[PDB]
Amino acid sequence: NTQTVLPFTGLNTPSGVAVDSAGTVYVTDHGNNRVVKLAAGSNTQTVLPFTGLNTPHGVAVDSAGTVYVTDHGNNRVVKLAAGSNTQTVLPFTGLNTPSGVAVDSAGTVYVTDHGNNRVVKLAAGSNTQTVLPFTGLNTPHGVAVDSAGTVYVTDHGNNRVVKLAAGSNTQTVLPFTGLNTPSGVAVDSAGTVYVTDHGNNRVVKLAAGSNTQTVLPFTGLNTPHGVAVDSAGTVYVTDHGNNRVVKLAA
Ligand SMILES: [Zn+2]
Ligand SMILES: [Zn+2]
Ligand SMILES: [Zn+2]
Ligand SMILES: [Zn+2]
Ligand SMILES: [Zn+2]
Repeated sequence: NTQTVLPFTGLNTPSGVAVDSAGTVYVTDHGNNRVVKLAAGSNTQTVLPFTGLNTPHGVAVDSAGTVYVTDHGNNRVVKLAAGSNTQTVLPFTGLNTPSGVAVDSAGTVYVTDHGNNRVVKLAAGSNTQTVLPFTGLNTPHGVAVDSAGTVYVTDHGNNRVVKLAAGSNTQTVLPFTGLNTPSGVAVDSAGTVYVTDHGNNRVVKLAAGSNTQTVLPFTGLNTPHGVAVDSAGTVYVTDHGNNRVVKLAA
């Protein structure tokens, strides 16, 4: 229940955040064009060996430790395997300012194509990307995917979070209320969905199937951007406006 600013150093507008299965926190550093990681309990960040990023936004990490980053300004998505020093460009096409990124258990990569009002996915090893059947989006921002392959997207212009069930492709608006420009989104191991309410300076959680949302006890947030949740329920938020990454111990 305790809130602590993590010992990242030299951050310039942290944006995206992810946590891997070990509790390591990965953060995109907008102004610095870099991605930094901090193991649980470590006080020493590591700068990942990406190169040539232009305002990196979203970050995701798969169960193998491979790191995926949206290169917002260069309209591309890059990845870095664990321990590797050389980034690979993913064969997405036609992107315009990709923002959020997520990866499922099969290595399929989901990207919110901000400027094109669409969400696209790309299986590992494939040369054809698939536009997902979301409807009525007015600029998607954050994306997350759960074990069922269900995809969650924050819809900037409609102040809502939408769910796409795998298979039936039924789109459902999650019953959040009072959102003001939802941005980041995450889903924990229980299926609970977390959203950064960018305009209201708060983080909100909603169990699937519930009409009770819970404001998480973060304090003094200024345009919170990214959110991630680890297996123990610890929530990490990038406080874009305050240049910090905040942890809330479960
Ligand atoms: Zn940003
Ligand atoms: Zn963007
Ligand atoms: Zn946005
Ligand atoms: Zn922001
Ligand atoms: Zn974002």
